[PDB]
Amino acid sequence: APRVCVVGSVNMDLTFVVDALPRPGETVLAASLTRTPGGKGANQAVAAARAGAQVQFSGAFGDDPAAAQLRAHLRANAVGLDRTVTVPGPSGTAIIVVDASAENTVLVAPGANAHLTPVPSAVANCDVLLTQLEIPVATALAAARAAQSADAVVMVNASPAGQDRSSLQDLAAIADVVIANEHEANDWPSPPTHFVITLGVRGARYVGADGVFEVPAPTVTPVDTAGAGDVFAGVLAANWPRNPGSPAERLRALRRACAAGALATLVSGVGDCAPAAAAIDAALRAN
Amino acid sequence: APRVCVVGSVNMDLTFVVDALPRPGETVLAASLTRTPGGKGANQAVAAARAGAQVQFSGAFGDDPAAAQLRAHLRANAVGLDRTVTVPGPSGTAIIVVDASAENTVLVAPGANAHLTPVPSAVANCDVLLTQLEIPVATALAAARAAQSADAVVMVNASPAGQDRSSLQDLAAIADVVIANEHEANDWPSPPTHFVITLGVRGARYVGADGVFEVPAPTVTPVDTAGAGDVFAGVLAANWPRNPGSPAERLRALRRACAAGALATLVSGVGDCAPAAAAIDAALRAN
Ligand SMILES: Nc1ncnc2c1ncn2[C@@H]1O[C@H](COP(=O)(O)OP(=O)(O)O)[C@@H](O)[C@H]1O
Ligand SMILES: OC[C@H]1O[C@H](O)[C@H](O)[C@@H]1O
Ligand SMILES: [Mg+2]
Ligand SMILES: [Mg+2]
Repeated sequence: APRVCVVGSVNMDLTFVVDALPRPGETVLAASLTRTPGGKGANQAVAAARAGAQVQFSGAFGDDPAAAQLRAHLRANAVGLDRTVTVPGPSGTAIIVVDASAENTVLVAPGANAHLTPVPSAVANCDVLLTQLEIPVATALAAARAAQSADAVVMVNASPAGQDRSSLQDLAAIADVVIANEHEANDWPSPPTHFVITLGVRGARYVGADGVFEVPAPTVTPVDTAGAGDVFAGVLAANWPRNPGSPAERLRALRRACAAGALATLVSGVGDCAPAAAAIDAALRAN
Repeated sequence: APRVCVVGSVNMDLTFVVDALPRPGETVLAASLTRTPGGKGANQAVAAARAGAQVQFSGAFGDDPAAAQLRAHLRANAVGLDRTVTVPGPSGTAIIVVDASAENTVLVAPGANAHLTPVPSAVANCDVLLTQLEIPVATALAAARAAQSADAVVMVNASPAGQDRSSLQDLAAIADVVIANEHEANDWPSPPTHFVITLGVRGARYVGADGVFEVPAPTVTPVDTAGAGDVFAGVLAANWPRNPGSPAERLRALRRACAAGALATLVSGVGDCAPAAAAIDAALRAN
């Protein structure tokens, strides 16, 4: 089974349903609050594990009750946690407010994610390192350097967008595979060996050492496209060939990631929408 | 020492500092996040206790880890808890967002607070009942009727606005004192004997049996306005005379509440910003 190390963020998502956002100086009561584990790194780790990889997650948890729910989520999804850190203070937290006109207003704090420090021994004997931009760039870069030493593929999800360009140059230079949507790709300083651009409904496109090509996604009727990007990245990591690989093996990985991303749109929420390897196979058979 | 009974809410607060408050549809990255005990009722009880009152709190805690921290916060501030209850499920959660101008918004998922039913001896042996509207209005109303039978002052912080109109009308019919900002005051059904309308930095406006006048606050450079209204209310409760009361005693309570509210804006944080009685005295001396 492929071995994947994910170095990245973990957050509790607090979803409040309200009539309207509170105005300055106002107190509003929510109809409901629902707490769900999330974060790019955690979601990608879960997707990788469900897709068949042996996964180790390195991330930082807070000292709050949220941290125990986040660890429980990962453990229940067969994600290894021996290389994680605990830091005093809140876990990463996202507040999602859904109002009467169905607008989603999102407020994010890094919390413990901002204090994630490298664990190079986590990459030891991994085939792929997968990281994203919701942890300190110095930590992502150090993980990528460790992966380089260990002959593991450096796979970066260039998300979220809007990061300082100069801050990403060293990481861009070291990345083997970069995964980005079209907007995110524009904020990435330089192209990697294998540049994977996700295209929502259209699947993905590739530009790199293997050529230039489109990778279609299966046609589906979406319920909720949230979380599909994290599923794509985790599945891509679970299927990307260990070095030096081949074009056939990378193409297979791409097809599987596109298919898994499509499947993920069929399920509400971000945390439980990752398909199993068997469902991915079936979705591809069905074409 | 005046005996203040607070019947109201207790929440764990997640306080986020931003440059600008998020607008609908927006995603915003917070500068900082703290997790601290609060809730309008808890905050008002703490402020009344720091201002020199002997305080009892009646409120509903959840049966969760948060509740231990919330209870300890109240005990640490000399607020009595023998009339509190534990209700199944989560303690309340509030989101406080504070922008560059020190303005704030508050969003509350009341949790256990929404299930507070009238506790028999909640208002036993008090001089002033202070209540707010995150708990059921029918529970506030029951406390008010009990307090009034024992000739205690009925003092209502009419926040949040938009609660159960029929119960509100019954509560409004009997309230001695209502504390509200201008928007909240507009929503309140009918005028109390003493309508105290808070005006942020301009202090407060009074409308009622004593006529119509304004009471200024000390001029300050603000840090965080969140929590200051609860400080104003708790200090007002701690200084309000027994019924029918004299105009001079009421004016003195208003002056002290205005000063304490101003002082409360000098401190980051919501649940821990109430000044000591001596600080209130000192700020009034300095004018
Ligand atoms: N409507 C859709 N139909 C089929 N596949 C989709 C659809 N939306 C997303 N996907 C899949 O998910 C991947 C990433 O999609 P994206 O829309 O970026 O996800 P997110 O909503 O999480 O940003 C795509 O490459 C694609 O495989
Ligand atoms: O007035 C501020 C308070 O309102 C909400 O009840 C929050 O818990 C916060 O502590
Ligand atoms: Mg989904
Ligand atoms: Mg304050």
